[PDB]
Amino acid sequence: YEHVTVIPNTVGVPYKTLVNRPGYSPMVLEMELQSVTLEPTLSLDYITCEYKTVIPSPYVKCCGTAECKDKSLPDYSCKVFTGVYPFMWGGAYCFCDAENTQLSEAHVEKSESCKTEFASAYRAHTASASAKLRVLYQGNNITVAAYANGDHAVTVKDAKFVVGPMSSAWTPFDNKIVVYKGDVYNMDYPPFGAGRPGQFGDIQSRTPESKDVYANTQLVLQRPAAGTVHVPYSQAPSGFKYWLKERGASLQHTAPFGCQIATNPVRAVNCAVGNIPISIDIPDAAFTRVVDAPSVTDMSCEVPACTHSSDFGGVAIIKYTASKKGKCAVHSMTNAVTIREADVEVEGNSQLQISFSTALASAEFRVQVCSTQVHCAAACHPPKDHIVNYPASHTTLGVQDISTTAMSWVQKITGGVGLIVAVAALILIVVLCVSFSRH
Amino acid sequence: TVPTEGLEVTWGNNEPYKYWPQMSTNGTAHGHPHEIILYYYELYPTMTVVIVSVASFVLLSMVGTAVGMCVCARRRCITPYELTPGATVPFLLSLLCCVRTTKA
Ligand SMILES: *[C@@H]1O[C@H](CO)[C@@H](O)[C@H](O)[C@H]1NC(C)=O
Repeated sequence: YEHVTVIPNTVGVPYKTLVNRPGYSPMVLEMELQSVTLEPTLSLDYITCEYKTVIPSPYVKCCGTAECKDKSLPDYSCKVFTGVYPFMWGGAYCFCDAENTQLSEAHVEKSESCKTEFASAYRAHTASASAKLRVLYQGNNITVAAYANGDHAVTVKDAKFVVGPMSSAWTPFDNKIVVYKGDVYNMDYPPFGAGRPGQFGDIQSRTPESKDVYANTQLVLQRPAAGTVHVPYSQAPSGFKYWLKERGASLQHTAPFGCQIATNPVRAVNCAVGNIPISIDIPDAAFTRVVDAPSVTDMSCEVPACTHSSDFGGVAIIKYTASKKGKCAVHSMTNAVTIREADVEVEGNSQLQISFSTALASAEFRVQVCSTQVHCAAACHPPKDHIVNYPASHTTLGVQDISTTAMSWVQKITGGVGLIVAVAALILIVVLCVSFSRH
Repeated sequence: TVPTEGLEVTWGNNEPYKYWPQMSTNGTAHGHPHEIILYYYELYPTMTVVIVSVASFVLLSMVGTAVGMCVCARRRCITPYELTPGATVPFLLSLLCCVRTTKA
């Protein structure tokens, strides 16, 4: 047998789905979402890290002049100066008072630290869904894992489960993302080869190991301090290290629906959006012919007390009489109320208790068991607490709601005098019809 | 202030705490004194209560057209009179009292 259902995309909220098959006892299964993982694409746009500035020993000269020869290196720069008269510990370096010259040059390269610490920019666009389910089958909890895209089919305990596809294509991610060691950020990185100094992307590297790099750091030299031998540099401050200082809030806090985000691999998990379709092919072995199930008769219901709450605040006692000892499923056919229990053993002329959750001020509903219906009417009361920690979406109430006793009040209010006014209009128009024929 | 859909707070490096609303108050209650306005305010505030406002104005509208029919019946009943030359209703205005029953 094949059964298809749909459930809200929520985690930790048990769901009852009643599959019925003529000629056999109908059975209701409990399905729970352990977690749902969304794996986005991974197109590594590039990486970046802190840079090291290499400035070899400056070239000094006397009574002669140096010269700049271009170097095919990133952001390589050079300069010359004249008239410098450096002094060392033992005295002047050389005699030429002003005929001397100084040549300096520098460049910037990647740091070995990049091999361990860095920030990587990807252009992830799409994603795939995988999920974990817990199912109450034959009186035991069973775990299943499958891709929640409507394609993956999984066989367990002789039954075939298919999940997905996700109703909503929404994702918390973005086309372009930047990832640190364990943090993710939605942020539009500058295009490769156009890094703006002092900002993210100031140095661009294709890979942590690729020797080729790109840089933009305005490396300008300056005239050295008089009387000293040294190289000054106007090295641009590293925007990469700085961006780590102003990273801002991570996406695990800014993600709508709070989809928890992990790494290695990067996934977004546990966000409630849309719903999921599930198709279950269940072999008939689990199915039991109706004759096998014990009968039921003399059904009475009572509610000693009930309390509409996020928990199972409602308790109902039912008196039942059955043919023989045996298991029997229990369900509520009204979505406004949910029942924690799935089935129960029935011996005969006995009673039982059931714990349920509702949201109506007055709970008036039918309950199905052993292919029989029993009414239940009660007046719940508001609990004391206004907010709770654990989640509970079972007790969902639409705009339609039970006015309870006040229902009668509005039923009494609905009475109007339109009938009498129409009667008066008819009477006047007829007594006029003596003179009013067809106008 | 919690929203109807829940709110989560992260404190330091400790695991975040989740709070989502439950029903508001016990102040509302069903009984001989209506006390339902509190029901429909505490639960679904501003909803199912402005609905009562629209119900109010529409019921005012039906009663308004009812008094309209009253005046229409008044004019319709006096019109066949329209000060007839006979000027007599011993069995209608003396009994039905439709309009200006002071006279006849
Ligand atoms: C299934 O999970 C529930 C959750 O609390 C647990 O109480 C029960 O013992 C588990 N096993 C069953 C229902 O067979």
